[PDB]
Amino acid sequence: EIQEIVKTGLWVGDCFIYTSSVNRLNYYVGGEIVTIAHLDRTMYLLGYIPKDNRLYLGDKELNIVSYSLLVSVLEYQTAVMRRDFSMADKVLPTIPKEQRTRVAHFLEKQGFKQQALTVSTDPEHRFEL
Amino acid sequence: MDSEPPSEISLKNDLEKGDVKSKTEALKKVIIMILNGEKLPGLLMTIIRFVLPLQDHTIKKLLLVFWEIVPKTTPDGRLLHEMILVCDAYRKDLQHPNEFIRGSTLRFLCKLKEAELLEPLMPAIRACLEHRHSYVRRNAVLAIYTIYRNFEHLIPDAPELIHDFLVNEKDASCKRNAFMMLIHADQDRALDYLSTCIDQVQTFGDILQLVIVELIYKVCHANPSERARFIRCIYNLLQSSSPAVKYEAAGTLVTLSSAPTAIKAAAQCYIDLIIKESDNNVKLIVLDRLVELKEHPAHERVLQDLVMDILRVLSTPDLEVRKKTLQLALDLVSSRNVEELVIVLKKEVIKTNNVSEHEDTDKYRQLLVRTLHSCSVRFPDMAANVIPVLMEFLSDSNEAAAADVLEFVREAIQRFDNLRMLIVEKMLEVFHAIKSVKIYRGALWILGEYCSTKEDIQSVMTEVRRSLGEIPIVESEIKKEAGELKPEEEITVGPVQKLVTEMGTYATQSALSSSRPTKKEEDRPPLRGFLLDGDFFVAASLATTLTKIALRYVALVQEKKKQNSFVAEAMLLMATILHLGKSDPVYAEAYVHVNQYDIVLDVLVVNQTSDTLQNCTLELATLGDLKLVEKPSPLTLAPHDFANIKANVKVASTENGIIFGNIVYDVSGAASDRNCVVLSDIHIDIMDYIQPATCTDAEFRQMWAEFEWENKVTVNTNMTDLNDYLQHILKSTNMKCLTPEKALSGYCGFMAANLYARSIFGEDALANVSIEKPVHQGPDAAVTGHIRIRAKSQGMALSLGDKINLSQKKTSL
Amino acid sequence: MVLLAAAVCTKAGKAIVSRQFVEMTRTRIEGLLAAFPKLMNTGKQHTFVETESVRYVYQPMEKLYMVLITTKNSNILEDLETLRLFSRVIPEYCRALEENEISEHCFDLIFAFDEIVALGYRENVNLAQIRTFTEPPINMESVHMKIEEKITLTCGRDGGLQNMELHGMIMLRISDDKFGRIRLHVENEDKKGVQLQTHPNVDKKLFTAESLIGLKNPEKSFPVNSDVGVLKWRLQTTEESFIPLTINCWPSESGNGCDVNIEYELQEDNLELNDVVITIPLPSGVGAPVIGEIDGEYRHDSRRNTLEWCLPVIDAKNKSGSLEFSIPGQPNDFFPVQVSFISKKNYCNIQVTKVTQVDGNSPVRFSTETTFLVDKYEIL
Repeated sequence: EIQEIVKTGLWVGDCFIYTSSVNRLNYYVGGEIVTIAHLDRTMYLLGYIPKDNRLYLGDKELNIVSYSLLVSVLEYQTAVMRRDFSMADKVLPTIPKEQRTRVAHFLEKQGFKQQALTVSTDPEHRFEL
Repeated sequence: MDSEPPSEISLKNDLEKGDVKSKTEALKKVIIMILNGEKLPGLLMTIIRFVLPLQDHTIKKLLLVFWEIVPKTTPDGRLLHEMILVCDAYRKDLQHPNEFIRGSTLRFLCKLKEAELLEPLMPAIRACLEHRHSYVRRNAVLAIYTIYRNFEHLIPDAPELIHDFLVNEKDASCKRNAFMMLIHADQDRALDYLSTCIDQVQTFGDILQLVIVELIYKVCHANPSERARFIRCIYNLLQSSSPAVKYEAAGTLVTLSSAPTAIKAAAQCYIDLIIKESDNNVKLIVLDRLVELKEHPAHERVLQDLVMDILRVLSTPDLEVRKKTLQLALDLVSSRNVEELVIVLKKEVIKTNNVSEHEDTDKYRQLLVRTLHSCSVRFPDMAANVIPVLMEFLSDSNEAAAADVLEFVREAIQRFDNLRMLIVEKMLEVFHAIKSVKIYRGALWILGEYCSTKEDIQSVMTEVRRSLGEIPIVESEIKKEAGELKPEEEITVGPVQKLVTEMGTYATQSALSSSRPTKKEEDRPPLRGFLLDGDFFVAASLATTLTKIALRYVALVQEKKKQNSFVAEAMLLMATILHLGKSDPVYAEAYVHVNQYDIVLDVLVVNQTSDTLQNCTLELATLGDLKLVEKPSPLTLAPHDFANIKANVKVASTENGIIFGNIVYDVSGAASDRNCVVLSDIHIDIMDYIQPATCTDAEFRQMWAEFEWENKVTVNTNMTDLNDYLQHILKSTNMKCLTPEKALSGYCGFMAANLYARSIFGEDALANVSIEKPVHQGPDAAVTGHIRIRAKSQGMALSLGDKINLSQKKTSL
Repeated sequence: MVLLAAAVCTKAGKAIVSRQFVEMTRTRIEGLLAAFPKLMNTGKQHTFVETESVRYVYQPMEKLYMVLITTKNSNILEDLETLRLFSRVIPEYCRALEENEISEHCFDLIFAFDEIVALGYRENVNLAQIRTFTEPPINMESVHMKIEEKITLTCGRDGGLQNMELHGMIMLRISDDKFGRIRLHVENEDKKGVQLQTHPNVDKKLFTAESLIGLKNPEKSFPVNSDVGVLKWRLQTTEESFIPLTINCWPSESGNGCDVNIEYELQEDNLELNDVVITIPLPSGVGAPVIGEIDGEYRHDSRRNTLEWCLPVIDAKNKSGSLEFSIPGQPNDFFPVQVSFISKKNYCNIQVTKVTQVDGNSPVRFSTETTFLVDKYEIL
């Protein structure tokens, strides 16, 4: 059961990307809820059109807004969920600063403090691990 | 009867009259005069007589009212007994079938901590043991607790009477309505019972259970009370880097600044903090959490930066919110402050792009050029951005608009040596339409330093040199400037050498060159031509000449410490500068004594006379800001009496209507014309009345400006520094030596103190004590100090002026 | 008090009507109300504003302020809520706020104030309420039984039993092959108190004489909680429980000082208890004690105001001490002495008479052990 409520949602693979009533775009992996991104306003998932390389959102308007799904983050975290911590580390060169620390914290929550230590950019997170 | 202290004779009459309304009104009038604090015992027998047994609630309620605010004091109609006229027939009142009279009676009776009513209040819990309302049961737990408080911490108040004696507190927990007067010192079993009650709550009652016993294992269980404790409990379980995202704190918090812009400004601050925790350099201060709203994905839709743009402000919302917002742009994003300040400054500073950011008032324009430019001086990357934007500033092409632009950029070149070669050609352009000083000054400096780069210069300079506008300060700036950089690298009909010729003529010489200069006579008296005239050893060439000076920057020039800088964005700074950050014969003999830190005025009162002075009373008075902490109290001053009587003294009070002199001391005795005489004990001054307060350099400076302090005296025995005599004496005329206004060196080094006080005289008091202690071969007057003084109409200025000399008193009786 | 006063003000520069719950703020009430409510309580159109170190809560009505003042606070919601209820009650009496009409109904308002907030604690009121007032390995086969019990006692100096109760369980750890039926025989118990719990797999047998319990044990260790009393019960120490220790206290008035002799008695001499401590309390004006004891160590401890005697193991034994006291007050009643102890028997008197196992040959009851521990054991 997932913490952030699903106002609307979409399945990208077996991973569920949904909007939340917090305006949070989160994805469900593992039975764990991660925030892929923050929505600034209230948005609904029209669908994911591979052509545009985008997820198409709409406001109150019958027009288009687009969010590309942050696949590198999602794949890092998904791999972590599966208990493929090394695999998620291959993703890490393309996870930036603070995101490596976060993804590391994901890795850690699932378990393996050390692999999380190598990816975490932040020294403090390394130091605690 | 709002407050009328003499009316007690009419009240007695009104109190019994055979008309119930009149009696009620009378008793009511007594209540209102006592509450204010006025005369009441005369009435007592009358008051007490009608009301006593009756179940008729209104008079009874009124009398019941008067027994909790003065019962002890009033004694005509009551006197002292165990079953007083407060409670004797109010045992009937307690035992009436109507809940209101019983309940009321119980409630006042048990409320008193009176010992002359201790017994009657104890079985007074009977009146509310049966609970006809929520009010009756609450009234009971509070009354048992009040009985417990009133000398019954043991077995008189603890068990049950027939249902409560300290057990309503237990009962309440399981009953339909709760309220626990059990906060301290009461039954353990009830405390335990309240815990059980957290679940089976009554919400008002829950706030009573909760003050006693807090922290839950749950999320909640319901109701505002539990909810209010809960945010406290949450802050515990995550203290770390503020709350960050405010919990249930948010609801009270808005009202905390209802006046009206300040809430948004505050809210904006939290929202900025929350975004991210950055590097936290100089004005990069965003705390809270590192990731919780990120910054800056390239797939995030419609992005974080949209909210970040609000914070970049010209005033885009209103001024209070503006000042907060500019700091807040700087705080989330920059390198320090420099990066986001350049962007922000680019928007604010004057252009040809938008005319909603340009203005024809010269100082503001200039300041805005300096703010943009200070970012370069701070950080390199900004130099490259600044120079092209500066040329856009110029493109406005008003005399003045060019002018301001030229003035900063020229400073930037002093910092930024042969890096801004490119700008010179742009800078000349608007130099020809001219009505001001500033344009000439600045242009002549760019065109002058930059000569190697260009070759135009006779042509550009010459239209201006034979044009008019305002030219004082033009002279100074052109004087050091015109030749510079490379000896022969220009030519239009005047090479660099013609320029040195010109440069010299403009400074103070004479020469046909650029169709003569506009003026020659220099700016402010000290500057003159001569230094530069001597100079240009090697004709306008980088060596040890004007060029050197021009392509170098005076002292250290780095940061935003205000060394070729101006410290952020010019509009935000005005607000920061504003912020001061202020923090019958009678004989007396007397001395002041202190034992065990008790300060007392010793007085001895002497009757050297054989005559009668009986009727002798001694008083110390409250004059104004002087006060008695206890007058001398002996009934002494009798035939050939010597007595020592101690009058305790205070220095701090509020002004009384009687005289304002030294210390008044009053002895009374026999005599009927001068029953009271005023005679003196030793000196206390007018100066006491001043109240000490302090200033910082900003408050001192502001007040200096605010009102004149020209007035000076020189005070002897200011030979010494600030710290010694001068501080101690200044203290006694309630002043204090704070911050400096000095400028010390090997030739300078008068000690300077900035003084402040805020006198209870309708004035402040300020002064500067300058101590002329020789740090030169020719001192003012040697050791001594001149105190420059003021007060707000300089009526206390004078107090400062002489109370920094000397001051001492002693006696040895 | 948390609530100094509940006050209706006119910003004429005076407290129009006001209430002092208990004599404290008489004249004080008028000066506070007169200065602060004039400035809007120094507010800015905010319900809470604090000035001169006193919390003022208010509501403006005309040239008048209805004011609540506190200088302490128990909760956020509460302060507003009493003010609020007051604001339902005040127009019933005075038709909004207005100095002359407020003045005339001093009695009405004042009475409501006493009723609403009583001794500074915010009670509740209502307009109707106001009215009343103004009216396979079997070679291995072994079994072990462990009876762990705690006994509690309260006793008088006289040696009155008062109340007592034993709590315990008998755990069995058995290594037996196959599934063997076991029958347990124990003594018969009575209990003033109550409690008995039986493990599942416990059967009750009815016999003409004697009582029996039978069960297939789980292997390893488990709480037997057999039938009969059960092998998990609270029995009353009162019901036939032995109290391993009896303390006889003889206090004596040496005069200025006090001499206390404490007598300890144990059960059969052969049995020895361990971890025994006697806590003999002392009065507040202690001076110093001199204590003597044949066995163990005894030490006086101030703070605790108790003398503690500790004995590693005892067949049985006694102690004496002399106390020195300054004598303030009069004589003081004694507080009870408590003891901690361990005994290798159960004083619930549970005896395992016989546990016979079937489904196979004789197992060895390698050991039965009893651990007895003191609970709240108090004697005056």
